[PDB]
Amino acid sequence: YGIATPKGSSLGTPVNLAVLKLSEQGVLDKLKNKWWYDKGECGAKDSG
Amino acid sequence: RTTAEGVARVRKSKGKYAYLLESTMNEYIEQRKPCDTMKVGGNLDSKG
Repeated sequence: YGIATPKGSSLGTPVNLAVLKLSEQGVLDKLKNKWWYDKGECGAKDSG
Repeated sequence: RTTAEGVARVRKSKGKYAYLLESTMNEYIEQRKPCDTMKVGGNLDSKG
């Protein structure tokens, strides 16, 4: 899954440095841990 | 020290030492002699 910009736009490079910064900081892993599990109607499903 | 010393501690410590490393190295050591490692768990973070 990728964030997509139109061809030859000015936002192609600063978004591309944003996603890799949010991956090395683990903010993408922090969010995926939170929207699948902490909003999860099933409780502690990994622990079972 | 390096990756080969991490694999050598797994063969020596007889199931008392786990070694966390890349998923592309965790499969090739599994598929190579003396065949003494396996890949447990899922991929924790994602890289490329």
